[PDB]
Amino acid sequence: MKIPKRFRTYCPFCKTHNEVVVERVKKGQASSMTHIARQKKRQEGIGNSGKFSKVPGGDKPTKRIWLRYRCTVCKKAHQRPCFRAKKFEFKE
Amino acid sequence: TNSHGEKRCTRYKLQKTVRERGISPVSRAIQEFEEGQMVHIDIDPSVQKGMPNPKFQGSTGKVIGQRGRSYVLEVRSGNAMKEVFSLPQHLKPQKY
Amino acid sequence: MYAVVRLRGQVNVRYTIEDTMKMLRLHKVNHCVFVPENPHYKGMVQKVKDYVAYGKIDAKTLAEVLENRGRLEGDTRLTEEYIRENTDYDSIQAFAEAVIEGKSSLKDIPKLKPVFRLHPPRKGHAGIKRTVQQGGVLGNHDENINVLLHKMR
Amino acid sequence: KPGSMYRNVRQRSFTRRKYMGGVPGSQVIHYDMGDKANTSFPVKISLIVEEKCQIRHTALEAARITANRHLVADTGKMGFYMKLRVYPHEVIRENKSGMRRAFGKNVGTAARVKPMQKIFTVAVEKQNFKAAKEALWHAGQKLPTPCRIVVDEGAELVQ
Amino acid sequence: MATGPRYKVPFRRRREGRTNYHLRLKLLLSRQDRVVVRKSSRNVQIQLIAPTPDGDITYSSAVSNELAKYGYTGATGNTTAAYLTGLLFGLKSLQKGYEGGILDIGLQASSAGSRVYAALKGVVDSGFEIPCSPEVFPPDERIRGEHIAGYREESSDLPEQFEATKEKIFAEFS
RNA sequence: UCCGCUGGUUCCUUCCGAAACAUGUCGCAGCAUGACCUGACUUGAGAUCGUCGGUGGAGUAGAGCACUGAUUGGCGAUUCCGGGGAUCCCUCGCUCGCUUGUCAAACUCCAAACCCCCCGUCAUCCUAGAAAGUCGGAGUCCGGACUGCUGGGGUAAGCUUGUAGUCCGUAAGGGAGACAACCCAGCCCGUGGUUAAGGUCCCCAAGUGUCGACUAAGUGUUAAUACUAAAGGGCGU
RNA sequence: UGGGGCCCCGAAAAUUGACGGGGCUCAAGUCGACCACCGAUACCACGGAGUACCGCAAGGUAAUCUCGUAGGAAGGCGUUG
RNA sequence: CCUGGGGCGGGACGCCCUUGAAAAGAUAUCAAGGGCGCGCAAUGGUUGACUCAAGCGGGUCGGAAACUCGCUGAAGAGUGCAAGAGCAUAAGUCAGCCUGACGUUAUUCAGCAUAGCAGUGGAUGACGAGACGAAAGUCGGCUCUAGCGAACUUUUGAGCCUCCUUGGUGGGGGCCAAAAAUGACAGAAAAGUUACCCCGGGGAUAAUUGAGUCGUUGCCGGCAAGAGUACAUAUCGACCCGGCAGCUUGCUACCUCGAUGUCGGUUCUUUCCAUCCUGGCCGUGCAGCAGCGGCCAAGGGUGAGGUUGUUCGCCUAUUAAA
RNA sequence: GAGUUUGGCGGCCAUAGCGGUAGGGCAACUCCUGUACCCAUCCCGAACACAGCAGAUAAGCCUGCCCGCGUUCCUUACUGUACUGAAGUGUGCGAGCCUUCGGGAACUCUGGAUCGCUGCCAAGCUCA
Ligand SMILES: [K+]
Ligand SMILES: [K+]
Ligand SMILES: [Mg+2]
Ligand SMILES: [Mg+2]
Ligand SMILES: [Mg+2]
Ligand SMILES: [Mg+2]
Ligand SMILES: [Mg+2]
Ligand SMILES: [Mg+2]
Ligand SMILES: [Mg+2]
Ligand SMILES: [Mg+2]
Ligand SMILES: [Mg+2]
Ligand SMILES: [Mg+2]
Ligand SMILES: [Zn+2]
Repeated sequence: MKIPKRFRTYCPFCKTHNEVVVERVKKGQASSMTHIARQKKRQEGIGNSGKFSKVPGGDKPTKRIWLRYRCTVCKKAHQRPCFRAKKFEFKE
Repeated sequence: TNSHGEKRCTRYKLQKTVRERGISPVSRAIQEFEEGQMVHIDIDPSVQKGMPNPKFQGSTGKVIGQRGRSYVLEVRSGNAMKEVFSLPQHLKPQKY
Repeated sequence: MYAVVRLRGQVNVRYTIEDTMKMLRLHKVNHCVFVPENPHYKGMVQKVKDYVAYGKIDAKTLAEVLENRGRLEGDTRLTEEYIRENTDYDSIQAFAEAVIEGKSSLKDIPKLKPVFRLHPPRKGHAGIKRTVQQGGVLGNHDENINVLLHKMR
Repeated sequence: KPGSMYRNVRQRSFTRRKYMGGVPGSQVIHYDMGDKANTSFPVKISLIVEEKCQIRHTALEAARITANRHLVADTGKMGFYMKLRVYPHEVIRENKSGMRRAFGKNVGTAARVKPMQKIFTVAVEKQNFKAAKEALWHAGQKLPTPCRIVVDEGAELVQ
Repeated sequence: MATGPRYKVPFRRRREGRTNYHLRLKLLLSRQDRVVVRKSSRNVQIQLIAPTPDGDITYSSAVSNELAKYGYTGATGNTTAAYLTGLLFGLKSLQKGYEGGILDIGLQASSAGSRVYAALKGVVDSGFEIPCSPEVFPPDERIRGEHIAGYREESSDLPEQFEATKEKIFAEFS
């Protein structure tokens, strides 16, 4: 499915309808200084690690298209609950 | 297997007679009920908005308020008192 | 005036028919009540037609039932002296005739019980597995309720 | 497979063939016998069943064959008119494991008939009334119900 | 064309082709009196109609025939007559006490500068509150009757007599 | 040790008295929450197990073919789409109608009886406390049966799985030979009386009862019944 | 010829056995009706016990109180100190 | 885990529609028909303008296959995809303008009747901004009901709060929302084998006997289609229809799992009759001999051997019959 | 002030629909006449829109009638039939069915009716 790259919608911050650009959200790398990373390193020893020796699960048949809507005026983005599509493109 | 949707077993409940299919009489959509009035719930299948559950079809509710276009009814369901919201298209005054 | 006498007991009866019996004050067999002829009581009696015998009662039968089985609070037996003290009628026959004519009420006897607990029928009844129209005792006896009421005195 | 299996009516109808799969075709070929373009037959006798039963298409075909043979032999090829009034609409099924998933497969069709319902009607001349009566008696021997013959038209023409 | 028991015949007003029940439903949900403006080929007519379970009730009514007593001799079936009838309807409704409504043109096409919108402008200019957008109104000159310049010299008197009828109609409700 | 699995768990009377069901659960021999039982308190005026009438919901039974599909011939036409041995020289299956014959869980032009909500009414209960609320204690989530629903499935089953009522479970006593649940009957103790169901030839209390017929087979002498043989035939009567 | 009642044929099982048994034939069977009687702890009457609620008490009311498994609630008996 | 034992098969293990379901509601099964784990910046919103399917007639190798005209046509079309429901001056088709397929938030329904239970989903509102439109209105996607997921964790968005005496930096912790999945779908990170097996229980649940049933099995009957050089019925007995027995195999799960000792044979006793012989009969397509068919009859008899554990069956030679 | 004709908006939504037949317009409506204009055609002033002197009741509309199909209501027969609530020591080998009291069709048939009824307003008119 296609969505326009730019369309006019509501900005929650400026509280008006402005043009907004849609940007796909990329998942970031997990920090090594978060409390869960420190806990994993602390629970690392001899033997089973508990939840830190779990193997990651499966995947749903289609993931949601993680989109972020940045207002062109205030340059602030907001993200809304998103649809679930096999193939996603931007309408240009 | 068998589902648990709202429209469960609604083939004839939410069906219209042959010569009442189409646009319903519009007078039923602009009727006003007073507080405490007894109204029947006779769902109009063509009006797909503001329709109470088909479980309350055939029940008489008491008007207890208004929530915009819709009316708030106190409708008895078994031994409980349920608050049912209905557009006047699905409602009908009781006649004494 | 209906005469309603219960002839079948309470085991294996639907709760709706049994509750109708209780609203007629017929909790036990051989118990009799007298109710007016309005459609409410008519439908109630039609509801319990398979457990009672009913019909129109005459003044003589009402007089005998009042004298032999009328009771007051504390289980006292109705008498003529109490009737003359608490009613404008001299005797019980005149009171029963007034009640049948509708110009008096059994509630016009102070402390009188609305239930008449009758004796079992002498020489038996026609049977509680058939209706009156089938040769049994159940159901509508019409004016012939007085025969059964006479044999239950 | 005896007719006593699918004989009693204990169930609802099973006739909507778009919700089922694979019904064997009926054995009964014709439903009108004799002279089909004649209506001025004065005597008209019919065979009525007297119990509520299901008649399989093979039983209907057997009864039709025997009655038609008797009529053609006695009254001639066009001395009678014979009508099989009922069509086998019910689908018979059988469970062919045990009682698990026991909903059966379709094995045939049957006609669900009511008491006093006409099965066969025969129209003949006055002189062939007893022959038609005899033929319908033989037809009823092939059916899973007790039957009786009744005269519908021309009762005064026989006695 | 009732073919049989399963045939559905429309409502009588729909069979006659005189009402749109979808539009009527949309207009009744206002719970406001409808300003019903209808026009025939020879004159224009305005009504104030409120709904009842027994049928519509009319509160006020102005027709083009009423203008002729105020000093109008032009055609009753053009823009000047429609505007004047709208003005009279609005003034009369204000006299009665009713002062609000919504425009009900029914099946009539919505065209800028139409007679319906001239009647609407006449209603607006009398103080009778009714929602609208000014871009659908006719130009003031053609409400005065500048189309008289088309073929007819006798029609050339329409502006001054339109002004005279307007002032008299104001005076009647002044 | 632990176990959701097995066995046991000790005095009396009195008041009340279930559930063998739903949802979730590595849940299915368990548990939680709720329904249902029990105790107490608060509150303070109604409630509805039943009737009758009325305003409403009906889409089941039955019925019917008007829709969706099936289904049987006859008759009339599609100079149309096509089966048979150069002017497609002429033969004709389906298709569409008017009559005939049949149907439907998942068809409906129709359409009950039950039933459900609400209003009034009578009736019953209720200030010796309605409806409502709060809190304490649970058991229970192996059920079974009869009578209906042609309940569904099944060749059927004292089969399996539903539903309404009522029972056994937990129900004595009376009666059916005996009989968990079939009939009378719900039962504090004692005495007297009269009945119920059922019975009255003896066993065995009460009829070798009455009237009118039938049966010749010891047929039968068997309400319900898991405890009772059919189609077919008989110038038996 | 048709419609009916009862009976007969159709009708074969394993220890000796089942209308409950004896037996029964214008019946002691079946059908249609009827009469009288017997027969419960039901119902009625009397007397008694308990219970619920009310009542300062005395006592009053109970046709609408008296079966009961799981189980809740109340009051008592007993053992040793 | 469910399961007409278990296992194999399957998923009735999450969601949605029709029937079952008995005209309120509820209602089970490895009940029946099934479907869904999506697709779509248009296949969405609004306004305007139109009306669909299919027939009939007219129109040039534009064929009874195109496109166009007229008539009929409440829908026999279309509306993305199951089923059911809804819709015609439209909820359909085309076109103009658009992005409401909007941020925040409250209730009540229904999943989960009555009657507690979650993530959710769906109706009605509020706040704030808009699109279309004269306005009324409509729009919280695609007519309504499927297309989905807790806690913890990470990452992302906006602005804030906070980190142990105080201020600052780097790095952490938190609040609200979005994304990533647990389909055994109210969420364990999870392969077998045991006949070497053990323990606790269960007739709550199977192998076996018993009970029920009788599809199947064995044995019959009704009607007689016909065959029988003719002749249904000496003999055979089609199609369909109705049974009996419980001696085959199934079905079922009522009894028994704190054990009712398996198959076959042997020994000994007994019963049934649907009779193989022996006795008595009837028919014959019965000359006699001997058959074939049937009826009565259960007193007596019904044996010996080869193979095979066999039951059963085959074979051998006797025999009144074996 | 009562009624009528016409017009507008409606209610119930076929008793109103489909079809046939005969009458009317003085006002009103309408068909109808044009396209300077506002507004319009995926082309077309056909529509919509505007401006309208004539012609016309042939249409729409109105009034009368017709039972022809459709619908709705009544009537007679079917029939108190089908079905069904309650109860039953009534009954069947069985699938089942019956009796009593209470409810009660559908279809078809005989004969009729039904070719809308109706609310608000306005305007022409017909008055004592
Ligand atoms: K049809
Ligand atoms: K099994
Ligand atoms: Mg437990
Ligand atoms: Mg039916
Ligand atoms: Mg019982
Ligand atoms: Mg127990
Ligand atoms: Mg009990
Ligand atoms: Mg007992
Ligand atoms: Mg106890
Ligand atoms: Mg398992
Ligand atoms: Mg080894
Ligand atoms: Mg062990
Ligand atoms: Zn912004």
